[PDB]
Amino acid sequence: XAXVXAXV
Amino acid sequence: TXPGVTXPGV
DNA sequence: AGCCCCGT
DNA sequence: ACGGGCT
Ligand SMILES: *C(=O)c1cnc2ccccc2n1
Ligand SMILES: *C(=O)c1cnc2ccccc2n1
Repeated sequence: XAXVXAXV
Repeated sequence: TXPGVTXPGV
């Protein structure tokens, strides 16, 4: 859920 | 980090 | 080389 | 079920 490096 | 020393994160 | 970490 | 960006 977070997007800091992937954003799922 | 930074830039420099992007982000984190972005 | 890195206050490098995060939830819906 | 998920790996990313510039000084
Ligand atoms: C998003 O909120 C979120 C939280 N935990 C995860 C674990 C593994 C893959 C993706 C995830 N996304
Ligand atoms: C993004 O690809 C990414 C990878 N590893 C992490 C570890 C801890 C927090 C956030 C992260 N983000």
